[PDB]
Amino acid sequence: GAMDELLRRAVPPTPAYELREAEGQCADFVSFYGGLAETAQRAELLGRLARGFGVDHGQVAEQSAGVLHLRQQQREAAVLLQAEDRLRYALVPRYRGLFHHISKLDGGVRFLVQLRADLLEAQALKLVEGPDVREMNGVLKGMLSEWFSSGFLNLERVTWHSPCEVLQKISEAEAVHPVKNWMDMKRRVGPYRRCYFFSHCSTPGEPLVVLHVALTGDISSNIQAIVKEHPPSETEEKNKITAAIFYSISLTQQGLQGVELGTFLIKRVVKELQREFPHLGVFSSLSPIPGFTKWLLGLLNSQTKNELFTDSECKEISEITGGPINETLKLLLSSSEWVQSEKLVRALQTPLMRLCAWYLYGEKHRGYALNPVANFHLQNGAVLWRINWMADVSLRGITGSCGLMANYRYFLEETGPNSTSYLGSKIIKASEQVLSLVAQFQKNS
Amino acid sequence: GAMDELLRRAVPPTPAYELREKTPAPAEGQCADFVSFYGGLAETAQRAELLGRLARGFGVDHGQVAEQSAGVLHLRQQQREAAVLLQAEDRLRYALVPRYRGLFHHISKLDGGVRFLVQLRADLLEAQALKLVEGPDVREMNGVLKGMLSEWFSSGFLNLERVTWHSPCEVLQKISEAEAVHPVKNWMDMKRRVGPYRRCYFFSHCSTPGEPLVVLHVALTGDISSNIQAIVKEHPPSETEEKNKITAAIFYSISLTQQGLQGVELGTFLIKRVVKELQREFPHLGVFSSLSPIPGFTKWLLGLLNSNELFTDSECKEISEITGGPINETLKLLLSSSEWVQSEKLVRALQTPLMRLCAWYLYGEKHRGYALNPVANFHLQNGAVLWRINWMADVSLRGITGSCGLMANYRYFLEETGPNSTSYLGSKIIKASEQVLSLVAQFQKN
Amino acid sequence: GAMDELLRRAVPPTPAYELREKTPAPAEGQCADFVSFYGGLAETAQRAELLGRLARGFGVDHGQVAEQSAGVLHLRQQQREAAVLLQAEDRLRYALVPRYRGLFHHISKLDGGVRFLVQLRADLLEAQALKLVEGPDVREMNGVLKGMLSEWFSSGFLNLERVTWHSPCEVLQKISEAEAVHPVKNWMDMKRRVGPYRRCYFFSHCSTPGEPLVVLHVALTGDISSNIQAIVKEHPPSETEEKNKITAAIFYSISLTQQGLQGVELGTFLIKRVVKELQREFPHLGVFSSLSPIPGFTKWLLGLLNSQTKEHGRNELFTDSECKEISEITGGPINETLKLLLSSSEWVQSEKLVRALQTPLMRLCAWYLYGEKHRGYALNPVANFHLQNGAVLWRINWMADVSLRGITGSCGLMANYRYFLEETGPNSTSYLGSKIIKASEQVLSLVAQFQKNSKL
Amino acid sequence: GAMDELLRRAVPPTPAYELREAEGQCADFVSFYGGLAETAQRAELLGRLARGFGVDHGQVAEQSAGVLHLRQQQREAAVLLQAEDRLRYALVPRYRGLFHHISKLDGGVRFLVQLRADLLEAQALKLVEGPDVREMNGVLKGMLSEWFSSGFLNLERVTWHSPCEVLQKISEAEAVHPVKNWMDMKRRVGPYRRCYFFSHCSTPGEPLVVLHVALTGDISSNIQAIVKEHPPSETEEKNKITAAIFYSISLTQQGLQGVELGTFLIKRVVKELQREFPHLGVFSSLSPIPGFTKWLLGLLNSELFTDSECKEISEITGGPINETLKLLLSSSEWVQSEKLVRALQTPLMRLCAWYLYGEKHRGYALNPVANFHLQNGAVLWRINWMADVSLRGITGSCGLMANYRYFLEETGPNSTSYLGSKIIKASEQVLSLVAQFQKN
Ligand SMILES: CC(C)(COP(=O)(O)OP(=O)(O)O)[C@@H](O)C(=O)NCCC(N)=O
Ligand SMILES: CC(C)(COP(=O)(O)OP(=O)(O)O)[C@@H](O)C(=O)NCCC(N)=O
Repeated sequence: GAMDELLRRAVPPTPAYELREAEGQCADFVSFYGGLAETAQRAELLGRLARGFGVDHGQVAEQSAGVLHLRQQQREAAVLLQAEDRLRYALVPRYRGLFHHISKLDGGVRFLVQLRADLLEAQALKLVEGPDVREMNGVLKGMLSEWFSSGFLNLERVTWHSPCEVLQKISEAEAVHPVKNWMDMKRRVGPYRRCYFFSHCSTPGEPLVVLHVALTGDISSNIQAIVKEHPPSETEEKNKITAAIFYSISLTQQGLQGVELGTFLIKRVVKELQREFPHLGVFSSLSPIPGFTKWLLGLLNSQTKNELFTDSECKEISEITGGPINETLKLLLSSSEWVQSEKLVRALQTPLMRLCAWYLYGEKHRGYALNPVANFHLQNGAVLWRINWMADVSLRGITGSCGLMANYRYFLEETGPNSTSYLGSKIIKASEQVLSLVAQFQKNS
Repeated sequence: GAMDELLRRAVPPTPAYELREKTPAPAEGQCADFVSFYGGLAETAQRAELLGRLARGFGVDHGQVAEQSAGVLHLRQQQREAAVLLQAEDRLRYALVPRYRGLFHHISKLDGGVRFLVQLRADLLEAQALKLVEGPDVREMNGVLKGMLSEWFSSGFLNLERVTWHSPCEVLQKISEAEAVHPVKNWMDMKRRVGPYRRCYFFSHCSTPGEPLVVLHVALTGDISSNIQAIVKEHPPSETEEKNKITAAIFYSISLTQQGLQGVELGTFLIKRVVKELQREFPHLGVFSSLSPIPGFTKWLLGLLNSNELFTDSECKEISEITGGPINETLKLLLSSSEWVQSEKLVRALQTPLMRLCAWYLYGEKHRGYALNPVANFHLQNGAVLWRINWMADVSLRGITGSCGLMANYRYFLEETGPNSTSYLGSKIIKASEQVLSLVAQFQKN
Repeated sequence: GAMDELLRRAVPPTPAYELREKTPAPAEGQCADFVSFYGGLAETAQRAELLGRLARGFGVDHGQVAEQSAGVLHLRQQQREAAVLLQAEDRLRYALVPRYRGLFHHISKLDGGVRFLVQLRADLLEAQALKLVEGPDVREMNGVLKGMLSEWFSSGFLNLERVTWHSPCEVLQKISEAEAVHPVKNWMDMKRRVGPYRRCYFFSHCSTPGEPLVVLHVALTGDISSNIQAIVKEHPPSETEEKNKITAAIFYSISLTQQGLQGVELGTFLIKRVVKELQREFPHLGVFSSLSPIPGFTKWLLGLLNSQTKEHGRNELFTDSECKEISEITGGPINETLKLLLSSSEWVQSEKLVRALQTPLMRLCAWYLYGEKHRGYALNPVANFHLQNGAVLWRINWMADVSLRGITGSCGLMANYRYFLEETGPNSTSYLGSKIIKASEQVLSLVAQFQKNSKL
Repeated sequence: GAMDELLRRAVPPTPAYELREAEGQCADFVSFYGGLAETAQRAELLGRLARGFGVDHGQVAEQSAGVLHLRQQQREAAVLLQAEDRLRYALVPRYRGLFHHISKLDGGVRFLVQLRADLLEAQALKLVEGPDVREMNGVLKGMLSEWFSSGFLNLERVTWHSPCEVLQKISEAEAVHPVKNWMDMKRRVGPYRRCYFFSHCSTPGEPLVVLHVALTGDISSNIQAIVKEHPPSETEEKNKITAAIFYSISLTQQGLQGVELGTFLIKRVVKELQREFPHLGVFSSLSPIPGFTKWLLGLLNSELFTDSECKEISEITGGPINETLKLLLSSSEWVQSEKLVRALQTPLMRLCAWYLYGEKHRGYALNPVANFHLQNGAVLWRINWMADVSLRGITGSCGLMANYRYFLEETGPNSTSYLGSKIIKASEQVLSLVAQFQKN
């Protein structure tokens, strides 16, 4: 009814072609979109926009034919090149014109970053579907990747000398591990810790992406050991800083996904630590495995009459849970109770670790590694270096991935080709420990 | 010879399509090599040839395009799902993006890249203006670079810095040097231009703050100014600005500092941003206009004075009675001399027709239907009204020569700037004052 | 004991007189040695003895004084030229400046000197308040140090820094720690105190900017506030300060950070400077007052509730009708009754009792501020401070502070010291020179009520 | 009529004694003093204030007697000490009360710094005389030395990145050598040059005292060599910076004289240069000799010249010695007559050596610039012939510039010896010229 009437007067028409080289129309769109409360409403609006205001498939098809018409006679660089530009133009979707103008308005880029986050949330919630939303997504992503391309991001460091607004924002959008009080946030940014972020050169002190670093002795195999420490406060001694551990890495603005913000922050933070500590050569993460429990629980099925446990392993389990294997585990593995029963913990060490190794290494989504965190560190050329048993005993941790945390190591002089091998050939570089667990798993499935 | 070699190992290769949203690792290295090399090239002619080599060899892949075009066509003959058609359309759109965009994009991320890219554009515009590189390929490459530079130098990427006497000397020296409309006389003068009743601003890129890109000088006044000398040659009583006696704001000088950014931006945001900026200090300030020169006027007159009507018989009889000679040999001489101004008798008689002639030159004379005069175009683009033509407005040697001492008033009406811009850009329409329209109507006689 | 030694090689020697306006070279070294040593002394009693040693041995040269006095006298017997008389007078004036002034002056120039000297004063005041150092010499030395410190902490030597949420955490932690009137509850609270409708300022020495000396908290309001809880326990709608709804400015906390600077300054500039500062942002803002506590009140009441008992149940502080009432509420005598429940902070629970205790307590408090004196200068320190600055003892507030701290210290009473921008100068003179207090009709009324029925 | 009427209602009376521990009266004084245009008017006002509002010589005499009355019976530390404080009080002049209060008002200390400069100028111009102005001077000086002691001054460095307001102020109150254009001021603060100043910690970027430094190869013997150079601009190479030469040292605020602002600027500037250039151990000034011409001319009234020297002079000037030289030595013409220059080399240099070394004002060294560097423990190290050819230079000190050297490990005792014992440390070159002069 309404919704459509706005779209038609807000989205400018596609200029003929010539006159391609609507200011007071944009404010009409932003004003309206802001006026909608429910996400469901923003979904229908973005959905209808994406549908009715894409390319003109007719003209695209016409200009395409016009290019082939010209390659049969091969005439001048000049006239062939215009036939190509006419096609390039027909391919420019109609909503791109709307975004392009909005961006050149006041609260412009801020609004578009926001809008995309609204679209990303509606996509994952299955409120918007089809291929017209997937296109609009990429268009916004492309536009955002040019305004937020590394060269325009300042690397800022967080300390206790930083503004309170910054510490609050860093703890608030902290999308990994909660902080318990101010008493703690002082420790988190204090000695033996590094908290770096990225801000746009336009808007400083406004964090886009946030990274947390633990300056340590060896590669950490536990998160509680970092979060719940009382780092001496005997000012950093360089002698005992041998490993840089990445423990929290989160986006503050969901609108900026797939813009490689994360990747560059790690890259830039390394060159920083390298400058400060010239005798530091061990760079690794202590990352979670989100979706592992959901994968395992899901797999505890069924009519694929899928064996994930040896004879010896199954008998031991059931003589600790009072019933069959599949129904008992399905119940308690989603309720975090199983941890206080130490017989069931020691029992579940070897198989879980082995299935976990497989979950990261063997399981694929388009051949890239289902686990999005795994894809992230591997894209960057990291090595799936070590799997750590009961490394995260916290509620989200236990029910999220049965307490399992993974170590993704960064070997500086081999990140570049590891990125290529991973992206080009779909290869995962894994340590002898991980390959052994994958080897164990190969004995049964 | 070797120029060719660098290009083939420096211009990053077009990635697969699936790996299109992900930067490959060697991109950082490959770019620095290009920057290193282009930097190493001293004489421009080499830079010009290399740019030619780039536009030719590293544009759109013509084979992949024709293929994907048949792709989209072969699918529309068998009405396939939108799911499929969009996919085939997208690969064609990606296949249409030229290879040099990757080079430019990957150079932007570098330690001094955006600066470098600006300097590169400057060379490409020079290489063209010196017929050193002709061709649609260089033309294609120019437009792609401009577009990229347009997003990196858009309002929201620029700071509005103010110059005062509290500003460092380094800064004042930069503004004096980059001064393009009316050169600064002495230091005692520079102090006046940033003092009481005068505001001086510049826009800097957020990434390189302090390095100016555009200098705007503003005169705070009681009316719409009509004489340039009346601004620069005024020493006020130094008494801190009487806020009450400020009716309007006049823009008397606008300088683009970097030739690399020629008409990438729009212009409006240079103005309307300085306006809000001023308004904060002077809430009740509501009148805004420029006091612009008319470069290209005197030349356009002399160019035409080769035959034509232009003057009345009564004016023809008069000029000659003042001078002593014919008219079409007379005017020709004293106009292309800057000496005619000395005879007040002559200054007065020349007034009516020159004003009339000028009024046509701005409003009637077009270049692809977009106003022949560059200054006019600029203000017209932004939505300014061709408000008033001024007689003996600039009596400096530079003014008399370039535009027979005439200066136009481009008046910005905060409220009507949007529609006025549309009218001018879309429909090629000029909003002009009654004072201007009157003179055009007078010209329309002969 | 080796204390003596350091003093004789650390306190710079009095220069000639001709070389009086020129610093000698070893002065820098000699001072650093004194700072080094005094710093090295851990237990206070040592610092107290060393200060005693200094005041005694390094004051005025009593020999040189008596000599120059005879000098000025021996010349006035023979009416010599002004040229000569002034010269002899000046040497006597110089001969009267004690030796420890040179020490203090030469320490001031040092890398951390003024800070050090403040801390030194704090010790000298402590050493006196603990009868650790008695005598006119320490009294002389105290007065000389105060005077020196008065010129270094004089408005024009202080910065006015503002605390907001953009300020560093280091700064917010310093303000939380140095909080002296109403302790800050939690961090979510600290954000509120420097947020919309609240201003937080401090004065720092120009030389050490960022190191605060005095924290002023301000509540931007629609009227003159009367309840402390109504300030701190308010969460506004966060909507950027509606400029229009701000009638007045209230000072709810004032904290002196360094005990070394106790009453060297005046106070006037602390207020009036924050005032001009505020006024710039809110031109049409014209009402100013503090919402101060009354520390030392409840104790003063209980103190009298002992020595000021009387015959057949009644006493000097209450009426018979009030005496009959309180006891009817409680169940017991009165002068044993009040004594107990007042020194408990539990009386507040009975609304019956809260109401009856009102009229007399307000009356008693009004005397305590306006009638009760200490060397004729108002017994209450907070009162003195605001009175000094030229503030009017504007209004006494009932159940103003219902916190456990408030009820204990001053039975939930809080006074309003109102600053009238215009009359601050005369009001200050009146208070300082003539020991006069400008008070509201609301206050004067209550004093007159106290006078009608209390010989004390 | 007025003047006196104001003073009486503005200057508060001296409180009895007890009540010693008038805010709206001060503004009445500052408002009025500002209202006066002529310096001549400010002189009469400061003169009358100084006269009628000093000490009460009566009470001073009375309290003095009361101290001697107490030492005949020697009673308690307590009661003797009060008799001393009562005397200390009577000695406090009445105008000190006015200044003390003014200082605690807004544009306070700024106003007092200004007022003293008005008094210093009126004193030197002989508008105000007597001993009551000399006392008021010292009072103001004492009050100023406590608000301006080293501890409260920030050391600021001037470069081309500095505000225009700063460069202008540095060139404007440049009280030694004029700068010709902006083109020059860039060079003056540019490479191989150091321009440092002092600002109060209250008012930053507001210069009180200004010092100029030339980063050089050896101790400079000419000012034109520094002022009129074109320092390479090939950014500083540390290898060729062996000597730090102080060439301009001037006060911007005349109100702050004798407050040792100068000394502490050098002391602090040294510790800075020492930090930046650890291989730098040669510190010296290239200072003028103001008042030398005036001394010499004065002395030609009416033998400072040997037989051989007099005959040579007169056979170059057309008349007697005293009247001829008196005329041309004050007109800077004598420089373009090279016969008269070479003639006047040896005697001038010798008389000049004496002027700095031998001539004394209270035994300290008449030349105030000489007293300055010597107070600091500097050595009168070298006299330089025709080192300042500029107009002020020639007519000021017949082109003579002197080198005051700073030997770092012996400045401390040289300061003591100079101040305590009135000794001047001079190099063998200077002692030789003094020796030459001793034959006269
Ligand atoms: C880094 C995160 C926040 C997203 O980064 P993003 O900027 O979207 O990466 P990219 O896809 O843009 O390259 C996320 O995907 C992730 O990997 N989070 C946890 C990683 C960890 N804790 O080690
Ligand atoms: C430095 C001058 C300007 C006065 O300084 P001042 O602040 O009075 O020194 P002080 O007596 O306060 O220590 C002056 O006495 C002087 O020495 N001038 C020239 C010195 C030089 N050019 O090297």
